[PDB]
Amino acid sequence: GGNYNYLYRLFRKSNLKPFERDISTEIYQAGSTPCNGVKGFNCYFPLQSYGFQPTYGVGYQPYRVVVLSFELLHAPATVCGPKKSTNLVKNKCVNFNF
Amino acid sequence: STIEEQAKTFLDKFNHEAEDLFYQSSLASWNYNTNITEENVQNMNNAGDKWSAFLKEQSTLAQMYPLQEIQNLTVKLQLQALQQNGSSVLSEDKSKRLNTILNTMSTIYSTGKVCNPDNPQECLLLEPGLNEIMANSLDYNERLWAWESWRSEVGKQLRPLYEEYVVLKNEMARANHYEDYGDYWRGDYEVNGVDGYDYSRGQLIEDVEHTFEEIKPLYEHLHAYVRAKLMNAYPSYISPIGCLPAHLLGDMWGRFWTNLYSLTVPFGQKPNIDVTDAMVDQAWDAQRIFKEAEKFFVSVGLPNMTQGFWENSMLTDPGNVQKAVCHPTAWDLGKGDFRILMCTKVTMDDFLTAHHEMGHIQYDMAYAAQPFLLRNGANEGFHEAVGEIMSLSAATPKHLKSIGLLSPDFQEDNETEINFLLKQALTIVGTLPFTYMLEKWRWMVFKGEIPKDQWMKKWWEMKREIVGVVEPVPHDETYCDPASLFHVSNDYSFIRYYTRTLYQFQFQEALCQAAKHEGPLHKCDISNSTEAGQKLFNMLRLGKSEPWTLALENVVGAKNMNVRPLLNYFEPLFTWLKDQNKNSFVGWSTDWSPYA
Repeated sequence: GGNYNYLYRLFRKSNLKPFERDISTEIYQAGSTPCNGVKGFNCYFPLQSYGFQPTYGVGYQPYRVVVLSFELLHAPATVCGPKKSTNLVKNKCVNFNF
Repeated sequence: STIEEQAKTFLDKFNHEAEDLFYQSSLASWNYNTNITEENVQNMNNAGDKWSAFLKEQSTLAQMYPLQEIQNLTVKLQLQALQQNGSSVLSEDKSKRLNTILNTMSTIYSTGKVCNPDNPQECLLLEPGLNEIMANSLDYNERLWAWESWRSEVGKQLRPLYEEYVVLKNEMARANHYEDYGDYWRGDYEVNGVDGYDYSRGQLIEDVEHTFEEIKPLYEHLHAYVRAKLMNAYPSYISPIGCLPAHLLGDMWGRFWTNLYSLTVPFGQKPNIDVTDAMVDQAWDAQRIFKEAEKFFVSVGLPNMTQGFWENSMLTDPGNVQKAVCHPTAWDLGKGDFRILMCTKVTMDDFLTAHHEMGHIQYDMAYAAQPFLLRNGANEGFHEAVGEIMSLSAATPKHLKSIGLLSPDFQEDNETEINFLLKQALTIVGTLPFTYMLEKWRWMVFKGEIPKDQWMKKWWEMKREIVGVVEPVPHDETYCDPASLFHVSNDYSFIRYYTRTLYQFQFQEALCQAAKHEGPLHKCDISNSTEAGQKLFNMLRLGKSEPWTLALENVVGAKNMNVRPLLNYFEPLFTWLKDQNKNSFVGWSTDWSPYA
């Protein structure tokens, strides 16, 4: 029936800064006449809800996007991953990295 | 303050809601068509007028915008498209009666009932039956009786309604700053943008006459041949000095001459190309037809149809109570939804219909990058031309041979080519004069040049002068023959079916020019020619984004709609007719009548 729970900002005076989230719901004023929180001659709602449906074609379907942004502040590292290790072979002169 | 920059926000706001609203309304209509049942009626209607309930304010809001200084061509075009008020310019008391009269003519024209005087309890309609009475019959009395009954019981009551419809429509046009409603039909075939491509509404009237005088000798020769065949079939009924009647053309109005093909076969020994039995022997189902239609489109360079068309769209066999309409249509619901509604069978006619529907669907997705208001053709004659191009190029015997449907050892000769050419001509070239005559008569009666009393006599005189058809029965002013036609009372433009044909051969010729082929125009195929894939796409990827004058420049050499390839497509037919109708005088005399 159209999933209207996902919203996107359509009108804003200026663009977003990097890694900035804005949840303002002020009635956008495209023209010069101020509006007291209502739509009208040149005032429109910044947020619009999607109408996603399963019959929508490729490119119009809902798409889950996750962005992993790594930060490397001078503090000691905490997010480190794979610790792949070899097998334990003994009784042979070998070099090791315990 | 500025108006140009604040119109973009309004355009985006309108388009965002229009996209999903039109998608939902089209989905409701598609559900109703796919499922003929009550449950899918009201909801569909609940969408339909609702879209109208949304189309008025966006039209109403398009009056505060002074569209006379915006320098953005696309934005100005969108604002002009949104600025047309439609029928909201006249008074409500006249608007309601206009709607009522339109509804009543639509209902009356579709409920024509004529009963035979000897058997007054058997009335028929425009549904097959009365249509079948003369569609396939060899008679002169029953055909004339059906013609007279239809034009007396359906052609009488529509005349008073059309009388006030003409004046009300002209007054609406004047309210829309149109001196006549022919200009309203010619508004789309006009651009006021880039210099050097300018066109005017009055240019069409003179240009159509300019492009109609070069096919008169061929039409006269074909008319003489048809008249001679009628003499060979109907002795002492068609005058060699005169011409053929109206009901003997093959259709009640002479729109198509296909019914007379059997009576005008040049060489009956050579049969027409038929591979339907071969298709049955090869076990070709609807899926095989639909996948074979795809190879032709993909061998030129066009993309493949996306997933969901095979799943969401109905394909074949509605079967039980789950009733669906069998009328082949292509529906672009928006937001990436394209569907087909047709009933497939094992027939070359069905193969051509599938190719036509695929051409329409490809043209529709071609301009998908355009916004909601610009996903339309430049004129009404581009969709049909694109659809008919692929039907034209799939009718070649070479194509059937290469797809494993015709014998590779085939021995096709000039005789069968001429037979197929005449069969095609009886459908294509035999309808241009009638469409011309109907459009010209409608334009000149909307202009008001003639008085009210000079309506039928002038129509019949121009029919004898142009088409070369005499009156089967005398006609007085109380009758109305044009009103007894589908696209005369439903407010449908009839020039749409003319210019498209003028494009088709042109396009085909240009496509043939981009086909690496030598010989006749009919035999050349666009298959196995990738170079023509992008060139045609130049007109496919534009739509309403660019004017038709500019659109007709990336495929054809000249942007003018000059009908060059019509005289060369039927070149073997023309040179055979030159060697056939030597003993029969060509033309017609407008003094002889069947009744006197």
